[PDB]
Amino acid sequence: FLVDFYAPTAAVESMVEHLSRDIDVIRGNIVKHPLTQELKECEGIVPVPLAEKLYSTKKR
Amino acid sequence: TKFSIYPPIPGEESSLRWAGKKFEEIPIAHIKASHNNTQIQVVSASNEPLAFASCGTEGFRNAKKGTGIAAQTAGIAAAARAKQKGVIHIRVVVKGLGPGRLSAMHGLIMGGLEVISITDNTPIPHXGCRPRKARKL
Amino acid sequence: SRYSPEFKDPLIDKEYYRKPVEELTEEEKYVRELKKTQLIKAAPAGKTSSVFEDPVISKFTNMMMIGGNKVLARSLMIQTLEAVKRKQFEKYHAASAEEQATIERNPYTIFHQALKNCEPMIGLVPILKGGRFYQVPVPLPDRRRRFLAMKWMITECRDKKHQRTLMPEKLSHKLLEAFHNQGPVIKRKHDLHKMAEANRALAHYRWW
Amino acid sequence: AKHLKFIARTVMVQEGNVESAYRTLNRILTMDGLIEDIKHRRYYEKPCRRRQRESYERCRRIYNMEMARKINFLMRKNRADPWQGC
Amino acid sequence: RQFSYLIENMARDCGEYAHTRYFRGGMLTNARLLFGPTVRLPDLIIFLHTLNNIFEPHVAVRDAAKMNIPTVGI
Amino acid sequence: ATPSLRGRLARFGNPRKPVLKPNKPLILANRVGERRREKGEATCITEMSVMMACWKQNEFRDDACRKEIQGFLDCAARAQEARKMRSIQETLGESGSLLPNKLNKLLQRFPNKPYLS
RNA sequence: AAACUCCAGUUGACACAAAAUAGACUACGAAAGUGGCUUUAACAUAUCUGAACACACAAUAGCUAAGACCCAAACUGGGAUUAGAUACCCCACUAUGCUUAGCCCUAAACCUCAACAGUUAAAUCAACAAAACUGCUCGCCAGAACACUACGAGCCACAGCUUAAAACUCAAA
Ligand SMILES: [K+]
Ligand SMILES: [Mg+2]
Ligand SMILES: [Mg+2]
Ligand SMILES: [Mg+2]
Ligand SMILES: [Mg+2]
Ligand SMILES: [Mg+2]
Ligand SMILES: [Mg+2]
Ligand SMILES: [Mg+2]
Ligand SMILES: [Mg+2]
Ligand SMILES: [Mg+2]
Ligand SMILES: [Mg+2]
Ligand SMILES: [Mg+2]
Ligand SMILES: [Mg+2]
Ligand SMILES: [Mg+2]
Ligand SMILES: [Mg+2]
Ligand SMILES: [Mg+2]
Ligand SMILES: [Mg+2]
Ligand SMILES: [Mg+2]
Ligand SMILES: [Mg+2]
Ligand SMILES: [Mg+2]
Ligand SMILES: [Mg+2]
Ligand SMILES: [Mg+2]
Ligand SMILES: [Mg+2]
Ligand SMILES: [Mg+2]
Ligand SMILES: [Mg+2]
Ligand SMILES: [Mg+2]
Ligand SMILES: [Mg+2]
Ligand SMILES: [Mg+2]
Ligand SMILES: [Mg+2]
Ligand SMILES: [Mg+2]
Ligand SMILES: [Mg+2]
Ligand SMILES: [Mg+2]
Repeated sequence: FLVDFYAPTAAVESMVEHLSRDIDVIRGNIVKHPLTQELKECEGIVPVPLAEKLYSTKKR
Repeated sequence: TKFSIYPPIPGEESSLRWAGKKFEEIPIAHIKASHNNTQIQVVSASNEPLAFASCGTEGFRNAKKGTGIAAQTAGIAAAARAKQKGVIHIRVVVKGLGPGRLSAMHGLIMGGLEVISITDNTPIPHXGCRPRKARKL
Repeated sequence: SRYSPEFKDPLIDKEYYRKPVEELTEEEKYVRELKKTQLIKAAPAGKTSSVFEDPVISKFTNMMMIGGNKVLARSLMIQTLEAVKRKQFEKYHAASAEEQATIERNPYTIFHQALKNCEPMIGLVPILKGGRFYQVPVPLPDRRRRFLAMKWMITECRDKKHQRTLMPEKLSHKLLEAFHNQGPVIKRKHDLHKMAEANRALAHYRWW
Repeated sequence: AKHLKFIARTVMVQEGNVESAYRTLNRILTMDGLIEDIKHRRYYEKPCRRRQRESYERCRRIYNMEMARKINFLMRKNRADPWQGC
Repeated sequence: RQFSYLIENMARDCGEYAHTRYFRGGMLTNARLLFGPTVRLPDLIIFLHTLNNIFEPHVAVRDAAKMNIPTVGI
Repeated sequence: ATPSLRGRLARFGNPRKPVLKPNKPLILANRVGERRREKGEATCITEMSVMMACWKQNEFRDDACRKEIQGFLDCAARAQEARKMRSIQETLGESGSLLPNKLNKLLQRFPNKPYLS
């Protein structure tokens, strides 16, 4: 099951302690809602040129 | 049907049979190939010991144990004692990267047992106990 | 060697050159055509085209030779063959009709089989690893197996245990025991096999 | 210890050809890097030594992949001489 | 090497000289030793290709400058 | 795809700590490593083990172990012939990848130039 | 060899320890450091440089007090090697590595390559390394050894750290 809710920051810590004492909860994790974060638009993939001038042009 | 290298799922229904026994009921032959010794134990689906053999129990001691031929000798002996109790098909679960990793499996084949599945269960910690220090060889 | 590398070993085989041309294959015909343009070494005195020639016996005779004394070396060989045949003939006449069927009286068949029974199937090679020498079992080449059979037979005959016993008597006595899977030479093969089997866990040391 | 058994790193033997199945299992472990991980885990590799080994391998990979690319790039020139005698 | 045959024929037709082969060291700077004390060096060198077969400047380009021989190069 | 080399090495422009510390310059050479001979391994151990197993059961009598003896003897013949063929015919046959001797001739036709000409 | 045999193998239960793969990524932080997951707080400066009389930090090792016990492991003990082996190899185990609080203030703390703003043109440039330079400011350096030393001074440091000489000696380093 998924529970979506609006709570203050201090309410997150208290809820985690509550879920641990519940014997009917197999596992309970509180995370940020992924829809709140806005995915920045991606232009694409820019090719990476081969690194140059890494060594001197002296005749070894 | 095309052969699938992936083992059948115990929950699912599969048509593959080996002498009328499903994949989950096949006895298991666990192999522990250490750097110095090879221990082979054959157990059934209900975790009932059937046959056990090792290089130390088959006329090899000290450095002689850490050899492929010693593991092969143990594999033949392990098959012989398992074959007495009615074992025909085995599932191989090899643990370790020792010299007897494959030779011990050969002894089972030449001893009258059939290999249907191979599984590697080498313990790899995901970060775990800090191993011993490097040798100054 | 005074022979130039262009020289080729002569082939001493009467039936080889009497084979009809039709039976020859294309490659076999090419070999015959090629040899007409190749220099051929002179035939050694030891090898001949006689039907009585036995390569094993001549090889054994050479190994018995001391200081180039082939006349004495061959004399000991022929006396041994005569002694074996005479000993079998005495046993044949002293045996019943049923026993006479299984008695072998051919000296060559006894000699060839006796050497075969002494050939070791595996050998030992001392391998230097970890500052120590281990007798690692190895497979033996076909030439090495036959050479060991002859050398073992000769060494036992030359042993100091035998007192005032002529070589034809010692050699004939050991050949019969080898032909019957008995004697020290056969025991030598078993001892080599036992050591090789006992050190079978060291067979991984060899790198070939 | 808490996952389902006979699923991970399991190869089914086809028609009794155990040799092919074991090589397939060995190759899968090698490709995923399990084989190399186990060997380095036999004796502890200190963090200073691990970084030096990783840097060597990363530099080795760059040179190996660059040299391989040039060999494939120039492989088309491995033909016979088109101007023999000149 | 592709145009080596053409250049040699062109030089013969116009009564001039061509060197389309491997350039042995010292053909210009050490010419008095390779040929003789009275050899005459070229008064003009023309490069139809100024690069060798390893994509580097031809040795004669540097050598001709040393021997104050003008060069015309493509 | 080749891993990027931008910012990996410690340089004047690079503000961050180095990523790679190569003991040699990262410049393609004109030669490749020569082919490494395969490490020798013991052969016909299985056949030898089978042949020696019967000797223990039959008190080292060859008459009762003729079949197993021939099996090991045949294996040695195959191993010897294959080893000679692999060392001679396969090496000369140039099977698989191009030989380093021929590969180096191609590489020196297009040498790497880390300098300015 | 010693050790273990109250052991080993399969199965189940089962951390105050350590964080495969991703990572062929090259990000964050002043540096030291930082690579399992979640949440909270949070990542200085609208010109730059600037305190080795100042303040706040500083891997690892170590001290102090109370705990945690898997593994690894100074010292130590045993086994072996060796002319001897107070080492390299093997085994067992402690300090220690972890947590809390307070110390200690060192490193090849090195990317041995200062901060900011620029340039790729001339003479580019001893060598090697990781091309050569401009403007400005701060820190630092003036033969080797004595010397990461003596003395003085400061410090929760007391077998310590920081600052740091001299005489004699050499014509090299
Ligand atoms: K992890
Ligand atoms: Mg767990
Ligand atoms: Mg940064
Ligand atoms: Mg270096
Ligand atoms: Mg290589
Ligand atoms: Mg003991
Ligand atoms: Mg367990
Ligand atoms: Mg931790
Ligand atoms: Mg951590
Ligand atoms: Mg990694
Ligand atoms: Mg986190
Ligand atoms: Mg977080
Ligand atoms: Mg900031
Ligand atoms: Mg400031
Ligand atoms: Mg600290
Ligand atoms: Mg501490
Ligand atoms: Mg104290
Ligand atoms: Mg304490
Ligand atoms: Mg421990
Ligand atoms: Mg102690
Ligand atoms: Mg001691
Ligand atoms: Mg402890
Ligand atoms: Mg550091
Ligand atoms: Mg510094
Ligand atoms: Mg500054
Ligand atoms: Mg700048
Ligand atoms: Mg220069
Ligand atoms: Mg100090
Ligand atoms: Mg001091
Ligand atoms: Mg003073
Ligand atoms: Mg003082
Ligand atoms: Mg300081």
